[PDB]
Amino acid sequence: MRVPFSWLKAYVPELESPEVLEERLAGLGFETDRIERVFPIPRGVVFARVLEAHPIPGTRLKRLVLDAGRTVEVVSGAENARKGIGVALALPGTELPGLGQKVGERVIQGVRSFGMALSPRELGVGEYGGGLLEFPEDALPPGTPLSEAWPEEVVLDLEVTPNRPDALGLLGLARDLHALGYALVEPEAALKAEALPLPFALKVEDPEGAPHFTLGYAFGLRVAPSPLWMQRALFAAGMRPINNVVDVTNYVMLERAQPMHAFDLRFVGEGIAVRRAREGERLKTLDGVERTLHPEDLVIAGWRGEESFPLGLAGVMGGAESEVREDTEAIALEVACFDPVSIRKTARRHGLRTEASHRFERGVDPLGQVPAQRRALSLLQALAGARVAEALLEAGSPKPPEAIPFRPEYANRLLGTSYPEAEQIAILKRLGCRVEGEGPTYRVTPPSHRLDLRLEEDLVEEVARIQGYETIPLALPAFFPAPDNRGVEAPYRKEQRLREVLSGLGFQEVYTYSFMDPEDARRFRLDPPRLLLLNPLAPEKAALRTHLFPGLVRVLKENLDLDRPERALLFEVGRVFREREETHLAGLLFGEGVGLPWAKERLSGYFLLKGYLEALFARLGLAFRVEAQAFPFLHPGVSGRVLVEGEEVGFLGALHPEIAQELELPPVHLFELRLPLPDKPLAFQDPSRHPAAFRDLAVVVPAPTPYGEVEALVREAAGPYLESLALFDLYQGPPLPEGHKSLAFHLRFRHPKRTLRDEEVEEAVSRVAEALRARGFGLRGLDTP
Amino acid sequence: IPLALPAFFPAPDNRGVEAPYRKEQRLREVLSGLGFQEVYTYSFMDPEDARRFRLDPPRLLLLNPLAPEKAALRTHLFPGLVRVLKENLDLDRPERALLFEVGRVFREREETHLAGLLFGEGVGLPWAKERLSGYFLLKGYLEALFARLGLAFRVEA
Amino acid sequence: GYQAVEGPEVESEFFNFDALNIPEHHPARDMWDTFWLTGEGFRLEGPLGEEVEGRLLLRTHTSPMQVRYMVAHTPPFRIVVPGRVFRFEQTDATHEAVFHQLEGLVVGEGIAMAHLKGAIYELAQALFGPDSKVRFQPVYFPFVEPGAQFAVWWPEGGKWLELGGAGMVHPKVFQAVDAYRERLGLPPAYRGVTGFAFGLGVERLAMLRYGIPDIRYFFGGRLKFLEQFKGVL
Amino acid sequence: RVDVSLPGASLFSGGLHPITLMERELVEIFRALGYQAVEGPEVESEFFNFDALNIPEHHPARDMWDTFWLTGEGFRLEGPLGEEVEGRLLLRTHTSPMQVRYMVAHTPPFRIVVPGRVFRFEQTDATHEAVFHQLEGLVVGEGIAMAHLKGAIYELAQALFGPDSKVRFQPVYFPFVEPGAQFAVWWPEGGKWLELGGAGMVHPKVFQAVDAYRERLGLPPAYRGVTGFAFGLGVERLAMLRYGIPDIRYFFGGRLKFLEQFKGVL
Ligand SMILES: N[C@@H](Cc1cccc(O)c1)C(=O)O
Ligand SMILES: N[C@@H](Cc1cccc(O)c1)C(=O)O
Ligand SMILES: N[C@@H](Cc1cccc(O)c1)C(=O)O
Repeated sequence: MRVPFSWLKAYVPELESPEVLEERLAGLGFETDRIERVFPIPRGVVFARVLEAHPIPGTRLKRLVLDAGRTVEVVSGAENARKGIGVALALPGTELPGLGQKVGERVIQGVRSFGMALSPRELGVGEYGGGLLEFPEDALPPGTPLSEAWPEEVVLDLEVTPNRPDALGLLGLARDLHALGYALVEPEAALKAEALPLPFALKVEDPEGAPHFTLGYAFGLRVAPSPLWMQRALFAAGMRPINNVVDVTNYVMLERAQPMHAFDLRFVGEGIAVRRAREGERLKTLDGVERTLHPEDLVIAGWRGEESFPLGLAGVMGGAESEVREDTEAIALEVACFDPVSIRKTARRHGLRTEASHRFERGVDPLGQVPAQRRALSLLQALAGARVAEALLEAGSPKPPEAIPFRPEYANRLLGTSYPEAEQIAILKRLGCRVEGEGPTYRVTPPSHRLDLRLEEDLVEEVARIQGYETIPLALPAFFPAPDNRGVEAPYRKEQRLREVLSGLGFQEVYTYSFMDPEDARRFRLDPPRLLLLNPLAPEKAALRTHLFPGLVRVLKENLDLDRPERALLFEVGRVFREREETHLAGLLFGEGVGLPWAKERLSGYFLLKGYLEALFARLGLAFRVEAQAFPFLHPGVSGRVLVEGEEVGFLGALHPEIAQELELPPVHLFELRLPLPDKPLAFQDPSRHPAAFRDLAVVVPAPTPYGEVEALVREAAGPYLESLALFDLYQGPPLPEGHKSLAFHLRFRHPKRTLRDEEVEEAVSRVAEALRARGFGLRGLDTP
Repeated sequence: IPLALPAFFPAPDNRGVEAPYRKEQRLREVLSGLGFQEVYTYSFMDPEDARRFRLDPPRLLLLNPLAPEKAALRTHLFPGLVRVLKENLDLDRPERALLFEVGRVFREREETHLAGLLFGEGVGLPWAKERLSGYFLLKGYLEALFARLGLAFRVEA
Repeated sequence: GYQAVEGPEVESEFFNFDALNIPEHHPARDMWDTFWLTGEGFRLEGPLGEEVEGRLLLRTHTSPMQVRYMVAHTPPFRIVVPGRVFRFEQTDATHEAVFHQLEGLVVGEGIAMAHLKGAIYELAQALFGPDSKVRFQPVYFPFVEPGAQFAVWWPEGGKWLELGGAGMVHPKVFQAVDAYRERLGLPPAYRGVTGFAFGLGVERLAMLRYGIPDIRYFFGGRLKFLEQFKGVL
Repeated sequence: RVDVSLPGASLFSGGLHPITLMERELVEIFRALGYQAVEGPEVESEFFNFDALNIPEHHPARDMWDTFWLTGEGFRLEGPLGEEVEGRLLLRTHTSPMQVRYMVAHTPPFRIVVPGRVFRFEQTDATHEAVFHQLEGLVVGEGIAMAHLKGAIYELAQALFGPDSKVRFQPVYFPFVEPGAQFAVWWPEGGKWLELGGAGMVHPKVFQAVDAYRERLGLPPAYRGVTGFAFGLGVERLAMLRYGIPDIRYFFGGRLKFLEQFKGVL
């Protein structure tokens, strides 16, 4: 919200400076995003009187005859270029910022232009470059330098927040400061109003979309250009001046967060009617855009006879036709409080955002309409000659704000401060509030303009910001947390330890986007996403991931293309969506492998990652087996599921060839599972002292039977005094009964209280070689020291 | 006597006071993760070991040791490790092991020491022969531990 | 003394917006550019683990968790909740659609703003040295009053870092909690307590602390990038 | 067939010592209440280990700790500010000494916990050790009180044995504290009080010792108008009744069939 320093200094005369202001606002709650010095006007730029505009035969240019102290001529091709107005004459020589060239006395179409009059863009005061500036013909004495009436200005680009719509008025800001201790100068409505009827009427057909509506009658209007001060203040704040009346409505808008439109009576007819727009009704908004209203678009309409027509879109933009101009002589002035959600939806609806909509979407002073009238009318009387109707057309009667209970002791007890009572009360009063009672608990009723003030709290933050957030001491709480909060972090910790143990062991952590590409459920072969986006960033990011593993495979590819990693062992941990939101852990292998940099023999593939995982678990102290089971995305020959503590929790295996072939990737192993992994308690096993009994044999199994089944078997029956079972050699071929295999198994038995006899082991082994053969498995050897 | 808890802004110089103790743990952990088994050896040394393991004798001794074997204060962490390896091989027959201990060693100054010994068949496939072990195994393990700690690391003879 | 609890990334508009005094068609709603989800066959459980209804979305902040926790537990307590949050925005050098946050909420009898100011201070020291200082400026947030944004001074860089926002919990957020409370058979717990909460963006810090120039990097999953942090601690 | 139930590349699975575990557990517990952790040197100078801690010579108190005396030429033992210090060397009988080193090196208020190896000349059996770790905590600052000691030991009970665990305080003698006492925690599961450690409010003379050794170094007095409490407890005990380890001797036996059983733990 461009905040022109010189302007705001009119309500707050005692301001120290731009900088001190930025400092003061920031404390009040408003952070400035920038400060700018704006009106550098050279000396060559004098104020001139257009004595007579003459057209140039054959051209669309006019030869102006100016009174700039002395009589000079200037060629111009501007639609507003006319006699009777004052211009910004940049004499020959002047260097202008708006044309990066030196202004000279050049010859244009048979007439030599002694300089040139300028547009808001050529002078630099504004972006508009479609016509000269128009000032009162007597603004300054002919010739006097414009600078002498248009000093540079400093403008703070302020930040007003939803909670402070009153702050959308320079005088709203100006009141916040007044509470800081500054002096406030509110302008007065010098009105000479006369008793007489209003040549029109008001009919509010929609009291919901316009809870309070007023109109004021001003006639005798002498539409001309606004005085240099106003054009300046307007220009500085971001708006372009148009003429008396029009400007006076913008100014007051900005001055007090109260949008107001001046409707030329010529088009009002018998009256103004505030009502929803009839389906298809058309309207030519001020922006010269032809629109087609909608039934919900509250409108300002005039009616003649039995005809009802749209005069402008209520609290967003007026009609291009009712718009005040040169020949206007009377108007009907809109000054009302519209309904937030309506204006909101309407604006959105037509893709309009304006000073007016903006303030109505945020809110307006429920009882500000009448006073806003006086301000505006008084101005019109002074700047336009306006005669004014001592009365107004007011529809609606909002209720004053309600009293909020306020205990200073709470102000403090909440802030941790200790400002004395009297100091608190006065702060509120400075801000406008009315304070009743004598304590402890008081009755505070905010001013109508403070929509943010409802609770006691909002009221404590009122003391807070005016005393200074900085005047709030530091402290630290001490208390025994409540029981149920005890242990509350086991889960978050439990995860970290896992990420760490993983980060240690040798896995690189990754961070993939939660988003999925619906087309991937197909590529990577997966049941489609159960959740999607009504507004994705892109089609590729239109769904929510169901598996963590595809993001991994994709990075692998994305890496192989930027840098050529010869290997990689990643892992990611994130939330995956499907039926329920669940935390997932996964990481893919890949690359040459693990071995000697100068040697060939290497370790990699399935078993590398399969070993890595067995480690990670032995480390976590969790049981872990991996039984084969096909998976769409995995390889058929290389694929199985994960079993932590005897319960399935995910899969482990090599990617599927085709998926690789379709992705242009080499064999990429990987796995995925679901956390929180099984939690197993410690059953301390006081180790036996006595020596163990070593044992050996190789079970003869048919090529198909998975190592797992064999093992589980051997173990299952390997007596209760077994210590270790371990496969050291896996052979198959001659002379074995072809199509089979023998598994070298290292065993050890150990009794805790005493040593074991050969009879206890020789008999305890026959138990496992019997159930082994009773299953269909043989025996290569047995008992080998 | 009621229960309570204090609340106060610690004094500045106390700030950061734990970097060191933490720094060690992360290291013990990163090590415990990577694949090393932690050990706890007695601070005491056997004067006769400076001879056996070939080391300049102990700079500190005890006017009242528990035993002659525990009469000095260790100068190196590594002998306790080698000894456990032996002590293990005799009770249970570990076919391999990758230990590591971290403790205070005495000599000239008291200093914190990190060390661990390799040993065993190695790292490979339980049913296959091709294996990895010896010097380079432990030499690799260490390069990891460092790449992980983000520290340069070379080993000149 | 703050314990750490996580929340679910897919939230129900009730927690993410209504429990946090952020109504609909409200200007506040505009501070967060929401991501709306649509899916049949999705169970989203609440505090006590029951089934809950609401218009699904990806959380725009972590605050919601501040409500889930309070119905599931009773004061006093201190918690910090880290997590992934989403916003419909255009991803550039210093902006992201997916980025983590950290919320902290301390509630209990007698709590005060002084204590909020104290904890943010302790975070400054712990993070930027004894020569680092904190600054508090009043700002608007529907879930807190008084509320504000806070900046830390980073002596080395010699410039204030707008870190996050915070304030004292809004009376209505407790009402929402106690309300949703009775509706579950649980008795009111936050009638006579006070609390403050703050929330701050990770990626920002992590950036001016590991000297990472482009925020986009975090998710780019590039190795020549993630490796550069292997050491860090 | 391309089996998958088959064993993988036997990579080494790390682990951690029962004590590192039980020590960390304890550290984190106290870190959460604001205590920072600092270590001390195992070889101490009788000044810190005994005289700074108001334990004079040929004093009955000296008997509570059965000291290990060292003898060696060519040994530099640095103190607080890192300077050279003289005294009759010994292996610390507790961790308290560090409570003095810290206070001269820093200024109140502060909270610290110091874990560490301590030695005692005793006979090593099932529930006794010559080498065993301890944990000291010391919180000093204006206004500190015994209530706060009682509070912190409570918070340790909860954090360690559940909401149904309670603490007990009995008056006992310690030269470095007055009032002083031993404290026991109730272990609901085991259903019996565990004499955990000792503690009390720091002795006026321990501050005097600190401030004295302070000026002697050019540093100004810091503990003239503060108060503080400190406690110290034995690890191995806990770790034992918490991991169900029957014989204390195990911790140092360096046996693998033993240390491995804790690889999981957290
Ligand atoms: N768009 C109008 C301002 C306005 C304000 C309120 C209601 C309206 O219909 C119009 C203008 O151009 O001044
Ligand atoms: N939820 C806010 C940050 C915030 C502010 C105040 C208190 C909080 O708990 C959190 C945001 O994301 O912008
Ligand atoms: N140093 C005592 C334990 C103790 C008692 C009181 C306070 C402390 O800081 C320590 C011992 O080892 O017996």
